[PDB]
Amino acid sequence: MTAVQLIVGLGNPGPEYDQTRHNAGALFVERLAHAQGVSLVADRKYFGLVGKFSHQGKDVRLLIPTTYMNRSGQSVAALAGFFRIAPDAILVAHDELDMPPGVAKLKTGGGHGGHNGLRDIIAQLGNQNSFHRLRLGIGHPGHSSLVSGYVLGRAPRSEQELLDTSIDFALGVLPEMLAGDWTRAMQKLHSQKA
Repeated sequence: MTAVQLIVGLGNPGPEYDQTRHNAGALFVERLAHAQGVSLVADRKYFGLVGKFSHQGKDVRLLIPTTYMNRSGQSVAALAGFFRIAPDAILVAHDELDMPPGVAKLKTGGGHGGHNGLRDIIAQLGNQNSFHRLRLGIGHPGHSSLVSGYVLGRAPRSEQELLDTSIDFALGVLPEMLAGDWTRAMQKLHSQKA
């Protein structure tokens, strides 16, 4: 029932982080911007890269924060407060240790389950966990202690391909996601296979 007004793709800025797994979110937004013909603008006001396109009579904004991951919430609150977008019109794309490459999933609400990007978003938005998430499988290294090194690495090529496939699947439910039909987007998405 609620149109999406903001899609955020999480990542770390900089060449040292480019192409790393923890930037899956931002890869998705970046593909989405390219497919939509949207330009993404270095906007210091929103501590990120911002673009917009028009969908069903409303501006949808795309955000890639350029704070570090752990401070993403600053970027998302600045944009969303400037524009008065409530959490429920926000979709955040992020890497997901709990699914393998090749798998994208959607979720509404819930915790951050250890993602410091989302945690920050959660704290910054006056503590609201009610935004939506596009979870992009990046696999898990199989030990809590290897997590930090893992999300910060570049996946081998098979895993990168399969992340890219999950991104193409995700983009196939763009119409359902922009409209806010999470159930249908879930039905279609969660029925694809990489």
